[PDB]
Amino acid sequence: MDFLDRNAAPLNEGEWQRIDEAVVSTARRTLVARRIIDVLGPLGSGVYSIPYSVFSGKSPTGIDMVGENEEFVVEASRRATINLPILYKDFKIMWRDVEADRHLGLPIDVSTAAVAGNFVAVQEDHLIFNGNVELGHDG
Amino acid sequence: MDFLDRNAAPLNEGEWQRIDEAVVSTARRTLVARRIIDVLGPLGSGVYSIPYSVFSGKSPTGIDMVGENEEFVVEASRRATINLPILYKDFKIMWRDVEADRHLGLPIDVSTAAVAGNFVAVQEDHLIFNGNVELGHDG
Repeated sequence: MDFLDRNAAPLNEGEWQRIDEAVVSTARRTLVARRIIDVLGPLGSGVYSIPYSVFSGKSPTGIDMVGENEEFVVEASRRATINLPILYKDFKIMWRDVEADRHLGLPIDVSTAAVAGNFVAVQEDHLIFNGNVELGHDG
Repeated sequence: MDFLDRNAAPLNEGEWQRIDEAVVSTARRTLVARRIIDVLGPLGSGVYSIPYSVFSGKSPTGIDMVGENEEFVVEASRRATINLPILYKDFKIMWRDVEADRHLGLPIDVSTAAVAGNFVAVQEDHLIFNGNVELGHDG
């Protein structure tokens, strides 16, 4: 997959492996929802929307010695589809900190990346507990 | 030379060359005396005192087809002597600065050495023009 420029950024892959770790270790800290609600997928970037059933109603169960009536089918009280927004935040590794790594040995301040990861996770929770009005989600 | 310790010190030759050049250049800016007065020698460390002739006398010059007469010798009115004082000043280079230059390449604060060079050059001029009482050097 090509929409993330893993080779175009100046950062060596050791620094990538520190930045992803500095995201994941604050996602796991910050998220509540994934402790309550099971994850489905992940599905990849392409899955723009998902259809889902809503069994809001109750309807009778059959009981028969013969087993013949067919009224006793479960409905789906509605059927719906929901669109997956992008959650995102931008963090800004300033250029001379790279040279400070290159020559002064003092490694990059990835805490910007950690704070971005936290802001993303907090938006994920905020969306899940309180659906965004503009997107018309519900939480 | 032996007395000049340049091997137990931590500093590289690439530091020494900078420090000495900063001293020399600060002297050559600062001094007046080495303009009006010529350098004799230098003689090395080990000369504590110098014998020197005083002429201080007016006498004719020989002018003849064969120059029989020997009246015309230059006479040392007195063959006096003088002792060479040390002028010095001392300065510190912090261990932090050394270890910084030895890992991070941040150059030594040789402005200390320049300030010492300036102060000794000022004392050289003060000795030469004003003399000194305690040494007994007439200026």
